[PDB]
Amino acid sequence: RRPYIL
Amino acid sequence: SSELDVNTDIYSKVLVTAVYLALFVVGTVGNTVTAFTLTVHYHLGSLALSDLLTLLLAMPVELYNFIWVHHPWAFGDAGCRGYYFLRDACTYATALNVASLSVERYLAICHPFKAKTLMSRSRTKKFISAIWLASALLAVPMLFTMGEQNRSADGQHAGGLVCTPTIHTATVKVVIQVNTFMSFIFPMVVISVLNTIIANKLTVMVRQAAEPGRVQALRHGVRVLRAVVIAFVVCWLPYHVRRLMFCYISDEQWTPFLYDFYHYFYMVTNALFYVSSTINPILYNLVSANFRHIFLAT
Ligand SMILES: COc1ccccc1C1CCN(c2nc(C3(F)CC3)nc3ccc(N(C)CCO)cc23)CC1
Repeated sequence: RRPYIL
Repeated sequence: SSELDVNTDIYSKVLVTAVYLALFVVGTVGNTVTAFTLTVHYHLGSLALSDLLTLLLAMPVELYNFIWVHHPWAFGDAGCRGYYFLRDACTYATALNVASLSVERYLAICHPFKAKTLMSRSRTKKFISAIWLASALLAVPMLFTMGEQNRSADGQHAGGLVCTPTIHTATVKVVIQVNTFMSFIFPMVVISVLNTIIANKLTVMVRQAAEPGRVQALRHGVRVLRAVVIAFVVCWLPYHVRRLMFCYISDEQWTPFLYDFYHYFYMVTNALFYVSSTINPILYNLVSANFRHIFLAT
């Protein structure tokens, strides 16, 4: 997983 | 299907919602009344307006879709870009307003005559308008970056759309590095140096004078003048370091513990980021008694 919320 | 979700606790959601609501109710009134109260006055009003715009624009959408337990975005492709563009514009506006206010106070305290000579009222209005326009111009890049994407593995899930950067990671990384450099580092250095030299000037005032309240007034003035730098650094460093951590870290370093810690640090950093919009009127009242009286009367 890679977070998407900047 | 569930690879796109965030697992922060619902209790955390409610708690951070309460904190956000408290900050919103405090800050909206705090900035609005001072803006109504109204060449340092123009800079103070511009800073209050920028803080109010930040709190009005970033808070609701962020709390709804970003700061919550739910992943799926609902502002449409145009909204994905618009929210971030307004947020960036407001952030730059706040930083530049703080830096300009520090510069104006430096000029007024240290070089009074030429300060009015070069910073007339019309000149001040033009300068603040130019600062706002520059802040808007620096936030343009976020428009074509922060789009929507069907990140779901199937590509057509019920919540595939998410507001995430679309450009290749290198350009996102470089633009956010530029954002950190121009929104934090430069205003940080300007504010720190100017406030420190002004505080030294007030300290030499105190040393030479040595009055019932004059010494007390100067001491509290320097205290607040350095607390401004302290608050700016404390509130703004976590946000920019979170963005840099989002951009810079490699795929192999990511782990579920890191993912969840990042989504907690999001809430922490955004709370600290919003604290800035509410702190300002408190210090405005703490520093000036006449301003406090007019603020209370209004
Ligand atoms: C460096 O000033 C900054 C930078 C960033 C954010 C907030 C401030 C405030 C510091 C306190 N304050 C004032 N500071 C000073 C000093 F810089 C210590 C001399 N003299 C004032 C004189 C009047 C005044 N008003 C509230 C105007 C009311 O009509 C505020 C200040 C307003 C700016």
